[PDB]
Amino acid sequence: MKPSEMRNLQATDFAKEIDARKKELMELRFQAAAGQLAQPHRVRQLRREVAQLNTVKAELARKGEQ
RNA sequence: GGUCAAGAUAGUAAGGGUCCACGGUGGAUGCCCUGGCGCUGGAGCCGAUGAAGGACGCGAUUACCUGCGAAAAGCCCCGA
Ligand SMILES: [Mg+2]
Ligand SMILES: [Mg+2]
Ligand SMILES: [Mg+2]
Ligand SMILES: [Mg+2]
Repeated sequence: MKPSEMRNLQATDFAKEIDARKKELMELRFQAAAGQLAQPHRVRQLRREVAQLNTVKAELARKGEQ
């Protein structure tokens, strides 16, 4: 989830959540390219999550150096 | 009436012409606005914190355009 769930965790946990998300996105690319990709949306959704992650760990890393 | 004779005149149009009817072509005309034009008034700088302008990308499907920039038709908080 966008706000809550992210900030509560460590910047070393972010790297992990990122990585796993990357991997799922690639799985979905293989599937899609082979067909069918029953749930397209998930792709975009995962994308968003990645963004959120990198936003948070950015924000936080600069708020802990405020 | 019939034969002959002398004389005169008609219709048929292969194609054309004038007019009428009915179409085709074509895009004038009328109506319209999603686009412009001028005037007045406002507002007036951007850039090494990387500009103006681009290239290549980002889409479930994406060639063009728009928006964006590997956090890629978008991510965070605030306000409506
Ligand atoms: Mg004829
Ligand atoms: Mg383009
Ligand atoms: Mg990056
Ligand atoms: Mg909001």
